[PDB]
Amino acid sequence: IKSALLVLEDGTQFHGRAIGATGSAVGEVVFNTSMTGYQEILTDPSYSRQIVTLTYPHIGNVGTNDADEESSQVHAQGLVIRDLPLIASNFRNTEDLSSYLKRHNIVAIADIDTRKLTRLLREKGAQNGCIIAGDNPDAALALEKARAFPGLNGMDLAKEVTTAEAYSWTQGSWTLTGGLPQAKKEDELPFHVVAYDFGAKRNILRMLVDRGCRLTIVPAQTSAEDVLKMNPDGIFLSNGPGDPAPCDYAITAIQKFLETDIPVFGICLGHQLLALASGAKTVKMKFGHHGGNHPVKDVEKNVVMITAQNHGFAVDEATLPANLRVTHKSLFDGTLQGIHRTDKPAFSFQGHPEASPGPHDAAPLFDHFIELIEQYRKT
Amino acid sequence: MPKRTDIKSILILGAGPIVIGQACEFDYSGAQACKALREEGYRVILVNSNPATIMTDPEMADATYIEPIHWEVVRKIIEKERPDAVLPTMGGQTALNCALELERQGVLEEFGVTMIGATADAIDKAEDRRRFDVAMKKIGLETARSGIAHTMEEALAVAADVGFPCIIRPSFTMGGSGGGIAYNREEFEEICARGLDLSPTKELLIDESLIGWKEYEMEVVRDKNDNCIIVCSIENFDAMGIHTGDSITVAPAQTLTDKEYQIMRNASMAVLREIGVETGGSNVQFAVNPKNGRLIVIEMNPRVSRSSALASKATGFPIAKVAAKLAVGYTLDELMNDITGGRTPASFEPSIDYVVTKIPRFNFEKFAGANDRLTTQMKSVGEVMAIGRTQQESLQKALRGLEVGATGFDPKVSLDDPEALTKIRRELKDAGADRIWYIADAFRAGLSVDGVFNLTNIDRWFLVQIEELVRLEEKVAEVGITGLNADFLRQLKRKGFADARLAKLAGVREAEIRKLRDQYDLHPVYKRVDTCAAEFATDTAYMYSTYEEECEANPSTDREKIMVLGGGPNRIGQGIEFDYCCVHASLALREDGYETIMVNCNPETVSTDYDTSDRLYFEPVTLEDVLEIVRIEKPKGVIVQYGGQTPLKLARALEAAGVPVIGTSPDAIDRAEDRERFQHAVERLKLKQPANATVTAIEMAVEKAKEIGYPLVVRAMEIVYDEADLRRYFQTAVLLDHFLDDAVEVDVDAICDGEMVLIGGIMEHIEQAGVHSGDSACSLPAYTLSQEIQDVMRQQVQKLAFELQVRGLMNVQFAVKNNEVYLIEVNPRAARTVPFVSKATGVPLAKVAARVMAGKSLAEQGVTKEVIPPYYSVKEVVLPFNKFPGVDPLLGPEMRSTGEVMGVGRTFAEAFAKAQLGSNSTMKKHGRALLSVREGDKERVVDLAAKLLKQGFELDATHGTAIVLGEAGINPRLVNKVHEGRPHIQDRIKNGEYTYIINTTSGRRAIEDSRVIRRSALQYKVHYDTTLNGGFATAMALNADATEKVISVQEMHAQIK
Ligand SMILES: Nc1ncnc2c1ncn2[C@@H]1O[C@H](COP(=O)(O)OP(=O)(O)O)[C@@H](O)[C@H]1O
Ligand SMILES: Nc1ncnc2c1ncn2[C@@H]1O[C@H](COP(=O)(O)OP(=O)(O)O)[C@@H](O)[C@H]1O
Ligand SMILES: NC(=O)CC[C@H](N)C(=O)O
Ligand SMILES: NC(=O)CC[C@H](N)C(=O)O
Ligand SMILES: CC[N+](CC)(CC)CC
Ligand SMILES: NCCC[C@H](N)C(=O)O
Ligand SMILES: [Cl-]
Ligand SMILES: [Cl-]
Ligand SMILES: [Cl-]
Ligand SMILES: [Cl-]
Ligand SMILES: [Cl-]
Ligand SMILES: [Cl-]
Ligand SMILES: [Cl-]
Ligand SMILES: [K+]
Ligand SMILES: [K+]
Ligand SMILES: [K+]
Ligand SMILES: [K+]
Ligand SMILES: [K+]
Ligand SMILES: [K+]
Ligand SMILES: [K+]
Ligand SMILES: [Mn+2]
Ligand SMILES: [Mn+2]
Ligand SMILES: [Mn+2]
Ligand SMILES: [Mn+2]
Repeated sequence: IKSALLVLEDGTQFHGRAIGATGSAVGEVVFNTSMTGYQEILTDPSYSRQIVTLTYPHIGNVGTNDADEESSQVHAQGLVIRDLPLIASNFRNTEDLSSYLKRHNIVAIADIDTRKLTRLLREKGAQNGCIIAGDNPDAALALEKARAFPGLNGMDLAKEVTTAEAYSWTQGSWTLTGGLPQAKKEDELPFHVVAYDFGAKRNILRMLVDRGCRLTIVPAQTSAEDVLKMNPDGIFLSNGPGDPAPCDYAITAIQKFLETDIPVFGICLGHQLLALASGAKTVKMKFGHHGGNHPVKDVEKNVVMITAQNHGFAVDEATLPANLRVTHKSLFDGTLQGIHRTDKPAFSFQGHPEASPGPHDAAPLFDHFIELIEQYRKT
Repeated sequence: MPKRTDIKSILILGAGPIVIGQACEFDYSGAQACKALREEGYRVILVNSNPATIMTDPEMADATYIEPIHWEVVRKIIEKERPDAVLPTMGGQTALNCALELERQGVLEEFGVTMIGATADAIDKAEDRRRFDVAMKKIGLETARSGIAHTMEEALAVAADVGFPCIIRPSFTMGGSGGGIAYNREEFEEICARGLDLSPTKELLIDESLIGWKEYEMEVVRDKNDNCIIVCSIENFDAMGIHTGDSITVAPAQTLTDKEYQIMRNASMAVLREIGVETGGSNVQFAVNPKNGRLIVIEMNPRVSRSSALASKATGFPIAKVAAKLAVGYTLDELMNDITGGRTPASFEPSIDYVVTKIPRFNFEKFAGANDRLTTQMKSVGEVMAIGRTQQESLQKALRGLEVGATGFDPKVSLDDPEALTKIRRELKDAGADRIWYIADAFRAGLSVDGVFNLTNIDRWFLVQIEELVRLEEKVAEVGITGLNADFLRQLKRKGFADARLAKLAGVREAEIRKLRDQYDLHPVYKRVDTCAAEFATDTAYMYSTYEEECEANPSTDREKIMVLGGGPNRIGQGIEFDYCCVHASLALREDGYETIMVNCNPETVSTDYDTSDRLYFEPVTLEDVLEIVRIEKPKGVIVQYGGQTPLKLARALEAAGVPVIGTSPDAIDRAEDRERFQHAVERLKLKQPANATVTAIEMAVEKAKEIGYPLVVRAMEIVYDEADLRRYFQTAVLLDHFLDDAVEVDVDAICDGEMVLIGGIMEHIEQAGVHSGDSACSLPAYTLSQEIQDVMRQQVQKLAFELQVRGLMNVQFAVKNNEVYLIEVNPRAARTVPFVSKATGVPLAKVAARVMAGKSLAEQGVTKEVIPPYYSVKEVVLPFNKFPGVDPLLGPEMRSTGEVMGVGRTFAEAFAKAQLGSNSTMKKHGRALLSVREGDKERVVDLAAKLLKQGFELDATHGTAIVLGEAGINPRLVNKVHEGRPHIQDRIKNGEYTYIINTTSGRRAIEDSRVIRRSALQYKVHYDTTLNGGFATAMALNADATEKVISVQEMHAQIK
């Protein structure tokens, strides 16, 4: 018997089986509707301090492999699923899910009513919780930890995941045929982009390289100054965990960049930041956007995209300065999804154009960024 | 973007009669397309020869045509109705093909009819195999190595390049029709010949084998604004090589990584774009090499399908509904998602928090000499679907809802059989309809997963789960009921284990296992389908059972509920006809204010559509499943009479367990159903019945037989001619009955409320008694029976209604011999002819009877008089012989038909002509007829030859038949039997000398020797009649013109006094 238990702040208990590391895990609980891509999800830094619940019952069907790691590690605090398959069945698999979780010392539970969990989260909203895996997990104690959890609202997690030192990235996208390409030389990549690491996913980088971009990944707290000193063709603001708001250092820099004519594009957190930096306000979502089937409309072109989401906070459009134009909107709830500055070469998108996992539908987003860059390199 | 102003009216092409590979899925879809366009203010016109459809119900469209699906016939509908547009994607292959004929024939131009949904060019790009493959080249997708062939010589060249085994697939066909896998030149030749001639464009695509690769399907939807969504992904359990329609399949895909999935998804979209589908749905098929993920595109179907219907059921997203709207200009963003109460658009990709499993239903036992191995040509007759929270649960539930008597992984082979492993091995290596079961048995016998993988090519992801269930079963047998502690029981229940399966393993009654669960507070909870994995609330009650924590049933307290039990998967003799009835009970009662609850698991029908009832429990129709629903709903009544055999067989047990079965009681039913009980009733009432007995031993037979007199009906029904003939049976081989030779069979459908009896319809079959009613063409009104004789029947039915205490529907079968009425059988429930009668008579018998069952008298309804329409209505069937070539295409006491058609005319001959053409008959009004009848028909055949000569037919005849003709002044050209010389009948058939054949036979021997005539006629598409009555009917039809006039159902109905 390998017991595990999950308790939410409200006392709701979920008894099941331990599939990961023995221990306890605490964080804000979320549900992701994605049918595939659990690994990518696990390793996405945006999940820092979050207990990820997956709605699709069978998780680990294809085991795991390195190409499917969206970062150096698993950032989810915990993992909650209904069923851990008896085996992984896929030619790309290098390690079954249990072993991999244990390997990354992640506390995980299976065998629980994940749909009950999902509906609770949807109706009452996000809730903090704790998982205890081990001999006789103490529910009172799980309740305690779940209650002690400080909450993600007002929490700057970007500074927590960011890179100590700045590095270069010159590797592109994986291919069935070739797999993950070798890192390119610098004289190959035409442009130079500076990407602020706020818990950046490998994919966005790769996708940037793909479009001729040589990258310089700088710590989250990098100053505009030392940035403007690199003669950046463009400036990128990565996705990342927690509240964007408490990120003063980012807002300041960004505001500085925006005094410039250098092009700026941000995704997810980056997007939020850019909005905050422009005088826009951010809000915490009841339950957030976590799935890979999110319809997003490009209001300009009147077209729809299926997109990958992963955000607990959003930009209040009713607080949008008049310099920020609404480019995209969620077809599910009406929430703001993309913005462009009427005065500067700055645009951002809430969803994940890089996907991984998910529909490739918002990839063309990168393109406008590149356009701007080429144009910047014009003048 | 919004609806189209240039289009006021729309013609929707129906699918026609139910056939293997093209079934009930088209009524579900067609019904949805009608519903959707009618909600939008569009004029709806549609054509469907199949009367047993909800889509042909009068109130569902403006102008409904139950006429043969022939271009010339449609043309008459166009002419008359003048449709602005035509939607050809809702009716299977039949609609695609008709649409293109009408194009080709210039009818679309003639009448300025616009083709919506899919264009003729898109359709062809997809259906023409050459074109599709070229299309792939264009978009950079890969296809297996293949070659086109328009001739047999072309075909062998291709076989030589790709090698054996090779796969053959004709252009313009689906469901694997005309195709197959060839392992040798012999099979190559037989299949290529069949495909060549069955293909509407006479072309075959021949491919290298990808047998064993994984098989996937995706359902795609696209709008005019180019928005594109994947509605559902499907992973086949059975690998490449077994048609998807004959395979077990699951949703969503399970073994693809996200990276692979996106490649697949993207490919899917590129396919649609390239083929040219911009306003509607399409299914894309692929093959994936498990070893390296190599993706190969297989085909694409530019219309709704059996997968789109399964996809809709699986996800809760109504594809057909949405596609209809999309054909009239709507876009996905503008349409609202039904099951999330419209708070979300249709522009999204569903997400499911459960596992959906489909298992095909077969009927091999009906076609004994047929090859029973699964291949690329579909052979299944229906399908079951189940929803579970895990694959295991999903799979066992589906097995128990299959209506094959399984309770899950029931063993097929005993552990102590020394050759057991050999049989198992054969069954795994070359799959039959029972493979699933053999898989568990291999594990019971010690075969490893790898061992099984190697033989079946079934992904180990699935195999391991089956192996696990086996080990669990092993444990239950070991510990018994004693070891079934609350914790273990819960575990087993959560794996799908049926109480019956557990009782069997543990050696106790199922009821004891059921009681045990109550003890431990172990009842399932119900979860809801919502298309979004609980992301959004739903106001819909579409549920499935599961062993989890929270329940979403939330049964109302407020109202009066009526539950309707469906029949599960379709099978021969258990068709869409019962489902129509079920639907009708629910629509009527709901309209009446009752809250209705449908219990069914067939994904192809309207009964399982969420709009059909207040509450839908998509579950196995079993005692266990139903009991759990009643437990929580506490309905006022439960209808057991409309779903066919399935529910019928549960009535006694339901009642026993305390269910409020309304309508005709389970004992009353059994009274009828019971041979003993019955034979008594018949006497009591002083009614005529064939002479019968119940023999145990042979020699008791001969005697009893000598006494009842031959011919005899031996209840696998055979007709034994003589004593010598009986042993013959006896050996090869109990109810014994005197066969009523040269008798007119009749079907009477009626309603009894305890107060009165309403005669629904009196139907005279064309084929005589001895040819199953289910396979007989029939007439309404009767075309030869005397008012007098019929009045007798009428009275005889009324007598039986009261006697058995019928409450609702009933059907009585008679035989009229020598102006004398005899009783064949009483079916105190809804019969398969109901929808036919309803359509012919405009009276909705299933609705009336439902009300009656619920408590509204006939009186009360204003339904008291029997309706004799002014016109003639004829029903004809479609037989699946072409799908099992090795079978003798001959009629008999056992039912084998899959579907039916309706013909309406001013004369019986007109109606019969319409039935005939609607049934896909190849009969012509010229040429040469072949007459080869038996003794008893020789005399009567004279008049038939006269008729034909009179219609301009030349005549050929076999020796004996020519003799008698000659003796009556008719000199046919003689033909040799095969043993007689050359050329013989077969050479002539093969050589196209005949346009029509009449071949009647008697005797096991005789039949066996004449087999070549019938197999030949079938193979060569020559219209043939195996009964003189059929002959006479066909002869009359010759004086009719099935294309002359058309009439709508509404028009039919108004014409009624
Ligand atoms: N190259 C192949 N090797 C093995 N099986 C194949 C191959 N191509 C197709 N099949 C099988 O043939 C079945 C029928 O082919 P398909 O193109 O779907 O025709 P249809 O339109 O009649 O349904 C598929 O469901 C699949 O299992
Ligand atoms: N005594 C009989 N004489 C002649 N034909 C019979 C007789 N009994 C049955 N048949 C034929 O067999 C068919 C099936 O008989 P029935 O008793 O109704 O079986 P089922 O249960 O399949 O309906 C009838 O529709 C009829 O054509
Ligand atoms: N199960 C129900 O009764 C549905 C309740 C509610 N609308 C929901 O979506 O949760
Ligand atoms: N009535 C029949 O069908 C005659 C038998 C058949 N022609 C034979 O070759 O034996
Ligand atoms: C599959 C249905 N048919 C081809 C479209 C053959 C029965 C109708 C003629
Ligand atoms: N109603 C049965 C189909 C008729 C077929 N032509 C036969 O006479 O055998
Ligand atoms: Cl739980
Ligand atoms: Cl036609
Ligand atoms: Cl076809
Ligand atoms: Cl390969
Ligand atoms: Cl066969
Ligand atoms: Cl135990
Ligand atoms: Cl019936
Ligand atoms: K549990
Ligand atoms: K038109
Ligand atoms: K096709
Ligand atoms: K090819
Ligand atoms: K298959
Ligand atoms: K298919
Ligand atoms: K008959
Ligand atoms: Mn097809
Ligand atoms: Mn197919
Ligand atoms: Mn019968
Ligand atoms: Mn019967």
